[PDB]
Amino acid sequence: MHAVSVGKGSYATEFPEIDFGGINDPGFRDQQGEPPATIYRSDRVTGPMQTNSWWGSLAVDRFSMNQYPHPFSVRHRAEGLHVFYDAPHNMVVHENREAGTWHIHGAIGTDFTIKHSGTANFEQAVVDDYNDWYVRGLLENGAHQMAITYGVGSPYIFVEYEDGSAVLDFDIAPDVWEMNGHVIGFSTHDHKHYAAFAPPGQNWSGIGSKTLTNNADYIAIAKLPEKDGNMLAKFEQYAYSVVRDAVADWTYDEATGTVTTTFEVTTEAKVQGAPDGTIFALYPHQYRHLASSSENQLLQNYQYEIIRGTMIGLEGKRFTTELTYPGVLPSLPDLGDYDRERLIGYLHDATSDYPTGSDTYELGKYIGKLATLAPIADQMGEYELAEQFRGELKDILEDWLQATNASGQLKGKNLFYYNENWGTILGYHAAHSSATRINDHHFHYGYFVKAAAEIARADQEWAKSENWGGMIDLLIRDFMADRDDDLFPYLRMFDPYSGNSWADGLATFDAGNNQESSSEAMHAWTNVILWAEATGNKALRDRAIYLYTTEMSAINEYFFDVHQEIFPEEYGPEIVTINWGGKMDHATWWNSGKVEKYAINWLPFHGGSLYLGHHPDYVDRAYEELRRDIGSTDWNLWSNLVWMYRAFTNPDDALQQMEASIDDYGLFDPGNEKIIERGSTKAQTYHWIHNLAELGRVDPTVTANHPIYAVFNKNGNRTYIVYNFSDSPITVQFSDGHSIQVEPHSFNIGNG
Ligand SMILES: OC[C@H]1O[C@@H](O[C@@H]2[C@@H](O)[C@H](O[C@@H]3[C@@H](O)[C@H](O[C@@H]4[C@@H](O)[C@H](O[C@@H]5[C@@H](O)[C@H](O[C@@H]6[C@@H](O)[C@H](O[C@@H]7[C@@H](O)[C@H](O[C@@H]8[C@@H](O)[C@H](O[C@@H]9[C@@H](O)[C@H](O[C@@H]%10[C@@H](O)[C@H](O)O[C@H](CO)[C@H]%10O)O[C@H](CO)[C@H]9O)O[C@H](CO)[C@H]8O)O[C@H](CO)[C@H]7O)O[C@H](CO)[C@H]6O)O[C@H](CO)[C@H]5O)O[C@H](CO)[C@H]4O)O[C@H](CO)[C@H]3O)O[C@H](CO)[C@H]2O)[C@H](O)[C@@H](O)[C@@H]1O
Ligand SMILES: OC[C@H]1O[C@@H](O[C@@H]2[C@@H](O)[C@H](O[C@@H]3[C@@H](O)[C@@H](O)O[C@H](CO)[C@H]3O)O[C@H](CO)[C@H]2O)[C@H](O)[C@@H](O)[C@@H]1O
Ligand SMILES: OC[C@H]1O[C@@H](O[C@@H]2[C@@H](O)[C@H](O)O[C@H](CO)[C@H]2O)[C@H](O)[C@@H](O)[C@@H]1O
Repeated sequence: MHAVSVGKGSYATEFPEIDFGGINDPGFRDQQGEPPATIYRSDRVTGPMQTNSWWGSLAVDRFSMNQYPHPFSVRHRAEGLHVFYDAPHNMVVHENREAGTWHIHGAIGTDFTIKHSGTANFEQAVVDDYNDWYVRGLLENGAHQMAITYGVGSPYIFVEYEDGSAVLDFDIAPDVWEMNGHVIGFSTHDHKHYAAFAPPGQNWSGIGSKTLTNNADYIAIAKLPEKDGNMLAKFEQYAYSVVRDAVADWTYDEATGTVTTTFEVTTEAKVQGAPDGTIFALYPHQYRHLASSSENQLLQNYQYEIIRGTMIGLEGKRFTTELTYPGVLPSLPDLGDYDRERLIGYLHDATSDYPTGSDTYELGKYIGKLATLAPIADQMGEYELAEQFRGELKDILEDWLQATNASGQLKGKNLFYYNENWGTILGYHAAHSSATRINDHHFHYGYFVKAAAEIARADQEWAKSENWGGMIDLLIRDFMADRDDDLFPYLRMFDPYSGNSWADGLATFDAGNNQESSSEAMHAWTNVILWAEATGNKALRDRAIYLYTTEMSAINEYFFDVHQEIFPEEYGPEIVTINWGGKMDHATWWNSGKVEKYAINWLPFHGGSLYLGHHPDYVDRAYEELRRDIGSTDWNLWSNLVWMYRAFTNPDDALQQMEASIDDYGLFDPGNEKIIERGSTKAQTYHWIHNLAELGRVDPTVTANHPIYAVFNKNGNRTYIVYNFSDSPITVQFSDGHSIQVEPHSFNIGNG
C-alpha cells in the first residue's frame, strides 16, 4: 500500500512520481521534493520531529546556526557553545531608501565560548530533548559530551559534562568583579554582565586571564540584569535547578472570553535542596497580561533589553497570563448601504477569476477567494451563484484530499503526502519551500480549512469525518496537533512562549526563525475555529481560540508596537514586516513596493480580521505613515487592501478612494494587482467597506458567552452580530448586559 484511506479521502505514504506538467524551470522542479534526510537528534528523541521552532537549526545543521534564546544569542560549533548578548552598542537601525527597507538588528559576536576540558573538536550537536519552549542540545565526540539546556525566556544556560569539566574562553580577559569561589560575577571587556555557577567546593581558576576553568561536571551561566551582587545572590538560588519539563497549559472560559495560560517548569536539583523552579524572563506580550496571582513573583528591577523590547524577571515554578478572545465571524453580515445590483455585478465578475498557480499557496488563495464570495452571494439573493462557488470548492477539495487516481495509483499532483522521516503532511505541487523546508503549513493549509469551513456552514454531511472531514482534520493536525499525536509534533507552527508562529520549518538562518504574514497565521486559526464550530469539535475549537488569542497579543507588540514602546524611536515605519528571533525588518521575501510591506500583515480580509481594528490610534498612525511615504492615495499596488484597512477608522475616506478607482480595470487580470490584490475581489472590497461605514468601529470592550460574534460601536450605538452554527436556536449574553436570540444556521441580523 502506497496510500492511507481517511474517510472518503487519502494521503500518500510513498513519495509520488511528480507530474511537472512540462515545466522545465529548475526552481519549480526543486520545490517538488522532501525535507532533509538527516535529522540531528539523539536516540532519546523519537517519534514525529518538532519543526518550525526558534531552535530548529540545531536539528538540521551539523552544529547549529545563530539562535536567540532571549536574553542570549548562542551558536553551537566544534569548539563549544558561543554565547553573546546584544548590548546597545551592538544594536543598529538602518534604512535603505532605494530599496524602501528598514532593518533593526544586532551583531553575530562572541562574548565567550562554553567549552569542554576534554575536546574542542566535537563531531556534531544534536537535539537530545525538548519541551514547549526549552531545548537540550548535545555536543558529542565519543566519550566527551556537553549537554546545554537553554530556552527563550531563560536567563540561564545549564551545562552538563560527560568525561570532562568546564571551560569559559574569552578573546579579551573578562573583569571578574565578584569571586565567591564556586560562583563568579564577571563582565566582558565591553561591560556586559554575566555570572557563572558551579557546585560548592568546585572553585573557579584563571581569574585575570582569558580562560576561566572549573573542575565541576555541572555549571550554569546567567545573564545578569546589572553588575549587582544582590542580583547575583538571587541567581544563585535557582542556578542549580535544571529545567527538564516546561509546559504551557491553557483554558478557555467561554462565558467570559478569558484565555488563561500557565507556564510551568519542572527542574532537577544539581545540589542538595535546590528549589523546584527557575527565574523566567518574560516578554512584553506576557507581562502586560500577567495574572494577579503571579504579580508577587515579579523581580521588579530585573530587566533585559532585547530586539522585542524589555524582558522582566519572575521567580518560581510557574506564572500565568490572561487574555481576552474577541470572537470571530464566518463573514461580515449584510448590513452595508451598498448598491445591491452593483454588488451582484461584482459577484458575477468573480466567475472569471482563476488560480495563478498549481501549488498549495496559489490554489489556496483562489479557494479562500471563492469561500469569501459564497456568503456574500447568499446575502444578495444570488443563491445558485453561492452554490456554484461552494460546488467549485467541493470539486477542488475532493480532488486534493484524495491521493489516488481512478486506477488506485498515486497521483502526480493535487495530493497530500506523509513524510515519515519528520512526520508531516506535504502538499504537491509545493511552493515557498512548503515541502523542502516544511515552511508555511498554517499559511497554505489555512486556506484549505477556509474552503472546508464554508462548505460545512451549508453542508454538515460533507464535513463528517467518514466523508471529507477526516482529511481536513488531518491537515489541521499537521499544523496544530494536540499532545501525543501519533503522526505530528505538538502545535507545529506555534511557539507558546514567544507567543507567535514561526514560518520556517528548518530555522537554518543566523537570525533564528521568522514570520512575515502574521495575518495569514491569524487566518489559519480563525478557519479552524469556524471549522470546529461547524463540525461540533469543542476541543479543536478551543485550541484554535487559544492560538488566535495568543498570536494576537504577539502581533500587537512585535509587528504593530501598538503601545509605542518596542521599536526604536529612530525606526521610521509603523510596522515590522518580518519578525525574526534576532532582528526586525521592514522588507518582504519577494520584490515589492511600499504598500506590500504593510499589507502582507493585513491580508487576507475575512471574518476573523477584526483584531486589526482593536487599536484605532495605531490604525491611524500606520495608515498615515504609509500615505506619507506614498505621498498621496495613489497606492503602488493592492489599493483595495489599503481601502479596507482605512475603513477600520475612516470609512468615509475609504469609500471616496474606492469610488474613484475600484472600476479602473475590468475583469480578473493576474498581471495587474494595482487596484485589486490577486487573493481579493471587487465584491469583497465593496461589501467590506460599506459594512464598516454602517457598523462603525470594532468594539473589543464587549465580550460574549459564545465564540462566533462581533460587536461594533458607531458614536455610542452598538451593533451586535452573532452567527449560529447549531441546528437549534441559541441565546447569547454580552458583557454589557445585552442579550439576543439567534435562529439556527443564521446571523441574528443581516442574513440578506
Ligand atoms: O504553479 C507553480 C508555479 O511556480 C513557479 O515556480 C517558481 C519559479 O519561478 C522560481 O524560479 C526562480 C526564478 O524566479 C529566479 O528568478 C530570479 C528572481 O527571483 C529575482 O527577483 C529578485 C527578487 O528576489 C528580489 O527580492 C528581494 C528579496 O529576495 C529579498 O529577500 C530578503 C532575503 O534575501 C533575506 O534572506 C537573508 C538570508 O540571505 C540570510 O542567509 C544567510 C546566508 O547568507 C549565510 O551564507 C553564508 C555567508 O554569509 C558567508 O559569508 O559564507 C558562507 C559560505 O559557505 C555562507 O554559508 O548563511 C547564514 C546561516 O549561517 C544565513 O543566515 O539569512 C538572513 C537571516 O539570518 C536572511 O534575512 O531575508 C530578508 C528578510 O529578513 C528578505 O527581505 O528582500 C528584498 C527586499 O524586500 C527584495 O527586493 O528583488 C530583485 C529586484 O530588486 C529581483 O530581481 O531576480 C533574478 C535576476 O533577475 C532572477 O534570476 O531564478 C531562480 C534561479 O536562480 C529560480 O529558482 O522558483 C520558485 C521557488 O524558489 C518557484 O516556486 C513556476 O515558474 C510557474 O510556472 C508555476 O506555475
Ligand atoms: O504580484 C505579483 C508578485 O506576487 C508575489 O507573490 C506574493 C508571494 O510571494 C507572497 O508569499 C508570502 C510569503 O513570503 C510568506 O509570508 O508566506 C506566504 C506563502 O507561503 C505568503 O504570505 O504572498 C503575497 C500575498 O499573497 C504575494 O503577492 C510573487 O512572489 C512575485 O514573484 C510576483 O511578481
Ligand atoms: O523562511 C520562511 C519563508 O521562506 C521564504 O523562502 C525563502 C526563499 O525566499 C529564500 O531564497 O531562501 C530561504 C531559505 O534559505 C527560503 O526560506 C518563503 O518564500 C516564505 O513563504 C516563508 O515564509
